[PDB]
Amino acid sequence: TYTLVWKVWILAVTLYYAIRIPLTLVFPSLFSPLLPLDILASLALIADIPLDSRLPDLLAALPLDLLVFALHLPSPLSLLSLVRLLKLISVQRSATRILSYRINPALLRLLSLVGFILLAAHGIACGWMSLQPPSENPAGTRYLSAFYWTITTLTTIGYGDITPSTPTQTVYTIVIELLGAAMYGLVIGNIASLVSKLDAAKLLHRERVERVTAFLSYKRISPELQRRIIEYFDYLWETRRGYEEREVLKELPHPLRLAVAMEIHGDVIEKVPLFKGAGEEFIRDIILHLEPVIYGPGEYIIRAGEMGSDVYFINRGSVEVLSADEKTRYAILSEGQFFGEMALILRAPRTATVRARAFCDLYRLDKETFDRILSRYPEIAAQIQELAVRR
Amino acid sequence: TYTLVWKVWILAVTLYYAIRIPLTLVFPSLFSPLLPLDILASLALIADIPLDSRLPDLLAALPLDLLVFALHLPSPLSLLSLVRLLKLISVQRSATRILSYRINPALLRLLSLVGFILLAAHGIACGWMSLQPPSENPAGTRYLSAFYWTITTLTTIGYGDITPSTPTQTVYTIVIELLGAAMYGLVIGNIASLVSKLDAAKLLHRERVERVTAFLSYKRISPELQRRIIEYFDYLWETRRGYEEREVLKELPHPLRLAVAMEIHGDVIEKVPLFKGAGEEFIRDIILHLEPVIYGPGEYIIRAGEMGSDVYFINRGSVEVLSADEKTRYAILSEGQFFGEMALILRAPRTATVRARAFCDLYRLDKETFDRILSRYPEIAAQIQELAVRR
Amino acid sequence: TYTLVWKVWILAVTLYYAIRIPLTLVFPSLFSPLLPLDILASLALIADIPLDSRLPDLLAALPLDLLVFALHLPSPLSLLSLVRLLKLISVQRSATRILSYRINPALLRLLSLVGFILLAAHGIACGWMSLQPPSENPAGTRYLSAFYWTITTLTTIGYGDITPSTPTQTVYTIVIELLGAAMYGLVIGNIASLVSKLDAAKLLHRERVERVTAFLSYKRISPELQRRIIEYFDYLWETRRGYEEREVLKELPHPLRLAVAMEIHGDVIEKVPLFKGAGEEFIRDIILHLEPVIYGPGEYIIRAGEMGSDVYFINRGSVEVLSADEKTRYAILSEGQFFGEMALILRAPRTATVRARAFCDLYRLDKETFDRILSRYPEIAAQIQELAVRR
Amino acid sequence: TYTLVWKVWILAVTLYYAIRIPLTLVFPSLFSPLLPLDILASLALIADIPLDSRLPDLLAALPLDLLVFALHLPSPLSLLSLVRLLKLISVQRSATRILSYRINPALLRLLSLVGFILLAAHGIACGWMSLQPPSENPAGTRYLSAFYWTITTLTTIGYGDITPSTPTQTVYTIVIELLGAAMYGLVIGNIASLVSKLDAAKLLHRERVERVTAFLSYKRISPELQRRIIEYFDYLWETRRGYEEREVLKELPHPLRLAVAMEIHGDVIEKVPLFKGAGEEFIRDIILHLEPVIYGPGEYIIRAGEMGSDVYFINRGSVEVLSADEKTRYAILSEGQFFGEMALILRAPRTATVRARAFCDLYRLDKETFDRILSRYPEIAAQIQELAVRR
Ligand SMILES: Nc1ncnc2c1ncn2[C@@H]1O[C@@H]2COP(=O)(O)O[C@H]2[C@H]1O
Ligand SMILES: Nc1ncnc2c1ncn2[C@@H]1O[C@@H]2COP(=O)(O)O[C@H]2[C@H]1O
Ligand SMILES: Nc1ncnc2c1ncn2[C@@H]1O[C@@H]2COP(=O)(O)O[C@H]2[C@H]1O
Ligand SMILES: Nc1ncnc2c1ncn2[C@@H]1O[C@@H]2COP(=O)(O)O[C@H]2[C@H]1O
Repeated sequence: TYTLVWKVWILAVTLYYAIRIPLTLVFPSLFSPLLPLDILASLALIADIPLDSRLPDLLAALPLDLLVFALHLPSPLSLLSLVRLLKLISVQRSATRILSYRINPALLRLLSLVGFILLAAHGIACGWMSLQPPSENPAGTRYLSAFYWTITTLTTIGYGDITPSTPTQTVYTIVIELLGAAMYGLVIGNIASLVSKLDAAKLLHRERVERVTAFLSYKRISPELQRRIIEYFDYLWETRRGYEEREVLKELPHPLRLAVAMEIHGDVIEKVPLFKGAGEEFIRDIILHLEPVIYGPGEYIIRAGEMGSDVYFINRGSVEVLSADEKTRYAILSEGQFFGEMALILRAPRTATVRARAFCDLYRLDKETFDRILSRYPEIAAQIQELAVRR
Repeated sequence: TYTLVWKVWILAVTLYYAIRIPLTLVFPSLFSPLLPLDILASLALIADIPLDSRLPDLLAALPLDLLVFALHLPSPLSLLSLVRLLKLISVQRSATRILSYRINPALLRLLSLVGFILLAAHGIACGWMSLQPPSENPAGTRYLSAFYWTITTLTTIGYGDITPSTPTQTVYTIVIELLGAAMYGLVIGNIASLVSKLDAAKLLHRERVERVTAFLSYKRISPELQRRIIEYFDYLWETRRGYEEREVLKELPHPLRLAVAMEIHGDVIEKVPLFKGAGEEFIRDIILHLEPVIYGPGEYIIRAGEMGSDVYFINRGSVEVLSADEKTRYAILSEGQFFGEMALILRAPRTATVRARAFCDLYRLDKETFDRILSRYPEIAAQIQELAVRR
Repeated sequence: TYTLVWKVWILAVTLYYAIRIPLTLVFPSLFSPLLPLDILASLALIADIPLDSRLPDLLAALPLDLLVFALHLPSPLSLLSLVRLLKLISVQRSATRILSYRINPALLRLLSLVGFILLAAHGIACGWMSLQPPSENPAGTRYLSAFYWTITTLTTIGYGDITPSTPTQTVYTIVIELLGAAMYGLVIGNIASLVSKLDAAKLLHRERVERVTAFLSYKRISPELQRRIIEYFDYLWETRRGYEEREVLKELPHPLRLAVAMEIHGDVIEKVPLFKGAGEEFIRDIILHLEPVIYGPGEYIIRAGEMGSDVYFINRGSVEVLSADEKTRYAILSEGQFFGEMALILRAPRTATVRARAFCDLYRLDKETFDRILSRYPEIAAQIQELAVRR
Repeated sequence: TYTLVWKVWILAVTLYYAIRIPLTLVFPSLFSPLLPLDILASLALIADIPLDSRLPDLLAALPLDLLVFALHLPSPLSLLSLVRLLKLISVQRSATRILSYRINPALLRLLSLVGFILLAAHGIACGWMSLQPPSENPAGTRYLSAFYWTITTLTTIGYGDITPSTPTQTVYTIVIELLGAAMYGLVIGNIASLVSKLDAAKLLHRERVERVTAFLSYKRISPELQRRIIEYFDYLWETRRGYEEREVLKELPHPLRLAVAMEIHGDVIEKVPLFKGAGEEFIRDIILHLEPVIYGPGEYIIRAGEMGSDVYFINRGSVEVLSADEKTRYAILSEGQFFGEMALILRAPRTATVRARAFCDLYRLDKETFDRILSRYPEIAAQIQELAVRR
């Protein structure tokens, strides 16, 4: 909406204060020419406290740096201007909460970690500048040298060209080596873990298929069977992106699970002429008991002569029904067609054999659900009965 | 109690000896002015051995450093004063055991790791001081330089300004680089892992909701359904802090599980006028079979015309009961009210539809428990029967 | 087939361009003598775009470096020749997809990571060469010094002998320390994890046996029982390489599970004279319900006087059947033999005791499957009946 | 046995060759005075090839270094003496296989990793010595400087005092920084993981109790209930060391599971006068269905008036049986006693209430097992019947 433009501009003015307060604390020559662009961001902070633990909010909303820089206080009390950086925690939380609705959150956390370490490095460089003795050197060169030393120490590379001389600089260097190096290492570890977490679904698919292929290679499986299995896993990845629905649907509660199920399987519902145009109630019952199954090319979906429980609804593919000895081709079933009603409209062993002419996605309704649905709503069975006899 | 003041003072006097023994081993000018504040801590160690593997206890309780420093022994036997630092392991174990009753233990382990690495750095700096040639330099500056070198080596930064000169210093430096650097890296890794472990419950909530949202975004779920789901996960986090009770209650044994269950669900027990004032026995039976369920705003808790098993007790929220065609508003049920008895006092399909006027927390008693409770204790059913007919 | 020779030659010409473009960008003295061996690889790129997100493909297929090097453009536009390295991502994906059919993929990923970091180091060294002031030095020595500096910075070792002097070199060094060091650390972590993942099956066996042995050592198990258990785990590892079939077979769908099961247990099927030569249908039913079990030497497979459910088919080993008091040796059963039919052809308690004369692998058919198979196909029972009475 | 003295002496002579071959390759002044102690270890290698992939065995068994050092070959062919270090892999595998029978294996792997990195550091130092220009310096000082440089580079500390000068030394330094630093980091990571794995049982106990305590603290559990739960977890840790038997027993097969179960629960079997002296068969049936349960002090094991299924056998503790209103103390049951037979010898609701006077360990036989055992073997019931009536 327009809250996001406000939260982005709060982010912009707090990055402004993070970049500006240490620079002015180092060089007091500023705060004179940057004042016109200042003041307005302080009003922004003081006006963002109504426009929303809020303890950092009320502490950072205080116009404290204005008076500190105006009165030219010495360092013990000049270091108090940095109370305007406590807005960083609140703005980080707000950005994480708001911007996660559209973009991958792991990426957003990675960006937040990068920004935090960069800001900390800039602040440490500014702190290192002050402890240096006063020398007639350009400000740009001085800041470049300080930032170079800060990145060298924080990355645990330590070339050794810039080293502390005074005991004050030595204590500061010790503190930096103890804290900033460890924090940087921890943030790098979190960034590495977050990089790994970017594609957890693809990693789960890869680890499953890798375990299966390792077993198959150990068991001296024939190459004909190595294919038909690796290709099946590849098709699984392609079409379904390794998200097994059963596992992820379980987390949601039943009211929302229903909505998710109808939105997902609405494609199958609309196509099957038996499902579509039927009452909403039947479809609600059906939508949770439809089980996707994947059959490879030239694979036997149903054989002639098993007890026969399940009924299969074709979603995307084509199958063929053959005789008990695979000599009469009967009829070719296709997308939107369904087979398996005779076994249960009557009570006989499987009538014929069903083979897949190609890669096919089939929805399988279980025996228990079929018996319940044929009992509770007969209108549905009526369509089946004309279909069963004709068949 | 007062054991904690004793265990804290043992910690204080053992940190005193960890900080003091190397300093006196380096500078023998001490142990003359720090003796009055000494001696009493040695009595403390010798009096703590009755006041409690205890092998470090009995070895560190020995007044060994007194005689070593009094006789001015040379280094081969002067290094034996450090047997008073074996109390560190025992005091660390005791602190971990005792202070975990009130504070997060992960934080306590983090503090212990920080203290151990700091103490090791101080000791290594003191050891590095002795190997240096005798120079007319201030003790403070010498210790600062040694500590600076120790932190530089241990952090694998290696500026290079302070380097070994004698072969003895070279061997010491090699040993430090081999051991202290690796130990520091391992302790930093443990500290990082412990920082991550500080909020495992919030990480579990985040990983669950992230997986669900990734699935939903992949499946092209409509924004109307993206909300109602993200908000539900947010309410779940808010109210219940992502602790699913079923998972955590399982670990406890049944005797203690009962006490936990009554203390948790006592709020529901006291409110429901049917539950409260009833015999303790009924409530004990009920307290384990009450299943919390969360229904979103404007959601259908019960529909008119399913077989109807469960009975729902309202804990915090409001629901409405409507006609089969949602045209008569009947009665508005509220906090402390319960619905669903007619389906099972009689044996009919669901009488009416129940919708949620707002976000509601409902306790659901299963069909099996309801039948058992209505059989074993009839007094409870009596209240239901007047309620069922009136309804 | 011959696609692999093409994909390998695409890999060869893209490693050629990764190694060549920065070298020519540094030294413009090239591209004159390497032109004859060039041009043909550019035709290879332009001819590989029909011979197959493909956005890197179409961008890298453009003959952009030819015109850049021919017109002698200055650096702002000379840096555009590096658009021929976007083929690296596509060739990496293609190599990972194609070469995984024959070699362990973890090893292939390790090789890819090593190649990527080596190529990045070469590129960074070439970039560092350009920023140096023009000096009358040999090209080989200059490149060696630059590569030495690049490996020093990227490995976070930082000797300090080669350091930036100009502010341009300082900014480049800062960027390298920030990016390349972190990327190198992350790639090293991935390589370590991949090294660990090379033998996940052997790690799972080791962790299972380690947990069991820890429990046994805690419970003060006698050494006679420590052996018979560690040896059994060792035999398990030897023969079956710690791949429990039940766990890995579950992942595959039923059509492919059948093929895997027959190819695996075909050894048992062919040997048993009862199984072999029987109809394909019986064998299909049987092949999924045959449960491998491992019995140690001198171990009681069946005792005389339990109800008796299961029937065991000997696969590799020898067992002995003794009297109820272990005094008559009856008959010695061997490889390919089976026992346990009397208990269920009749309905009696176990007739005799079966002990293992040596380490034996037995296939156990469950009670439920045996009753079903004896009902559905009688021909099989006929062979059993002559066998049962004679026994 | 005596194989271990042989495998230890193979380890000793292969560490001898790992330490000696590079030293002689650097200084050719050796191999003259160390020859008497040599030769015998070469016979040891040539005699260990009968006394046992074995490819490293047959390659390292070849007396190759003798001829290389005797003929004074130049470096290209002098580097071939290092084929006697391929025995390291085979000896490492043999040590890991053999010494794991008595000591924690994680510790053994830690020692192996430490030895491997130390040996690699020594070898790299020896290699760095040769590339140096010939200088009139003591061998001890030269080796100390080389080892100092090797540890500095491998630990990524890089002081900078010892740096390559010739391009040959620069290439060697680059290779060392690329390989040895990464290998050292990976070995340090493995050592850290192994240190963590040393006490996995205590970590599992700690993580379980920590999760439970976090839940309890969140739910505002009263301090009376915080105790009785933390103390129960502490007693669990004390007595059973957090090894839940059910989880670890599952891994073992049934033949070995029986032996483990009888050796563990033999204490309970011998004590109960009903169990002990009974036939081995009954005890075999019982030994798997005895379920340990832990009841806290002053806790209600059985209440008067539930249906009553289970029978409890006291193992270590004391319980009291009271009236329905806790006014008559009846009899005090103790260690070795059992209660709960009346509920099932007759068919009545629980006769009286059983409370624990102290912390008690109870074995609980389930209802199904009790009915089966009372049917199959009546002799056992006979003892129960006199006991039931008297009670
Ligand atoms: N003549 C036919 N034409 C089209 N479909 C058929 C015919 N005979 C059988 N089928 C279908 O093929 C299925 C295979 O056997 P079922 O008993 O499962 O149910 C069968 C019917 O759905
Ligand atoms: N007239 C009514 N007034 C209040 N509550 C009712 C009334 N009729 C039905 N209910 C409740 O609404 C519930 C919905 O149908 P059930 O059969 O589950 O049980 C029902 C009763 O608990
Ligand atoms: N005389 C015999 N010769 C060979 N095998 C036998 C004989 N008697 C019993 N068996 C086998 O030993 C098995 C052990 O008892 P079961 O009842 O399980 O089934 C038995 C038969 O398979
Ligand atoms: N008079 C008694 N003396 C000793 N034990 C008893 C007596 N009465 C009951 N018990 C035991 O106390 C148990 C509690 O009730 P149960 O029906 O479980 O089985 C009971 C008997 O084992």
